[PDB]
Amino acid sequence: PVYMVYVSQDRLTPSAKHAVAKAITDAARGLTGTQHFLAQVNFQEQPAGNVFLGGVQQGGDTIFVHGLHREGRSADLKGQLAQRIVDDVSVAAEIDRKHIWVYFGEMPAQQMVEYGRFLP
Amino acid sequence: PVYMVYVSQDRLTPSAKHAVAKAITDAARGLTGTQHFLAQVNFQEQPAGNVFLGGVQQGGDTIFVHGLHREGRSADLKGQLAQRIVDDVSVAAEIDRKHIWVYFGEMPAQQMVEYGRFLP
Amino acid sequence: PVYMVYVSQDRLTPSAKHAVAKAITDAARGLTGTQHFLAQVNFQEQPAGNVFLGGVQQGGDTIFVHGLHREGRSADLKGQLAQRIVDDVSVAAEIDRKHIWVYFGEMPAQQMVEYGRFLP
Repeated sequence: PVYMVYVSQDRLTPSAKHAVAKAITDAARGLTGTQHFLAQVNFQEQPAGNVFLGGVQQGGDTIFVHGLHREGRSADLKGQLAQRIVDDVSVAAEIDRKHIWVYFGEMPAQQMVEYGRFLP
Repeated sequence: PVYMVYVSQDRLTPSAKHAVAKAITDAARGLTGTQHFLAQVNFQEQPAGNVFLGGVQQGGDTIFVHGLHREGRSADLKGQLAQRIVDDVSVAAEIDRKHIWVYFGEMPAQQMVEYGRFLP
Repeated sequence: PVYMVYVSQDRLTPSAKHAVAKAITDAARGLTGTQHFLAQVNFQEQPAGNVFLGGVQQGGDTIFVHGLHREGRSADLKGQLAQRIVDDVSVAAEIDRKHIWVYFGEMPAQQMVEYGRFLP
């Protein structure tokens, strides 16, 4: 899987980025068994002020996680994984859970390529 | 919902970003009744020249809106909402509608978390 | 279609970006018939160090291609296109295939607008 993590520039220090990536990676392995080396966390930084909520410009605290998964997991597992990411990213980033959004999209494994190989 | 808005750096001034975010937020609530605070507009700026169309490098005028939605709306409502975003973003950014692309993706509410809470 | 191409800043020279964009555009048309002008390649650059794999911070070599397509192609064509993108991006960027990830998402044409008009 690939987790696109949308954050404001400099909101996360290198060690906070590492903590967040580890927290997402460990969530994605503890619950599903997805091996460590399969989890990509890709931080997309933008200047603070580029996020609007209800048309109101935000500071730099919002985090949006868009997880891109292969189809086939149960709704229970996906809901548990999403909640685990909220909780563990909240801790690793020192950010209130209310600032964290997490969406999971899914695709057939047959149209997903990782490390230049098709997914099982 | 989350609207990822892919624009060139400095193509939108702070007031143009606010107008675009308002136009997208107002389209969404005016057609589905999603509360204001539920609409995130997330601007992703890149240097001009990073967009290619048919392999031809573009200037800074392209706008691509990727809307990430809960499943369950009718094809008619989604089409109306996409068309409204084209029109109102065209006005708010004073940019030809031919430069505006809008795709909607959908996911089960059960794998979507906003403000650290699951969606209905 | 829109291909979002996530790369590290300055990993691709302007001529390498053009080559990658051409390679993706040519894959898309040569396999499906998608007309030249219909293919948008949108490069999203981030500082090297913003990609983590298995929690390990990466250099600037990863490439992730997120293709956004209209529904309706066969699984065979989609897999052929993804494999073709891996191969031709590998050459055009002179980058090991093992650094290239390619995911395809699909949506109904009825909720996709290109050049300010709805898709067939």
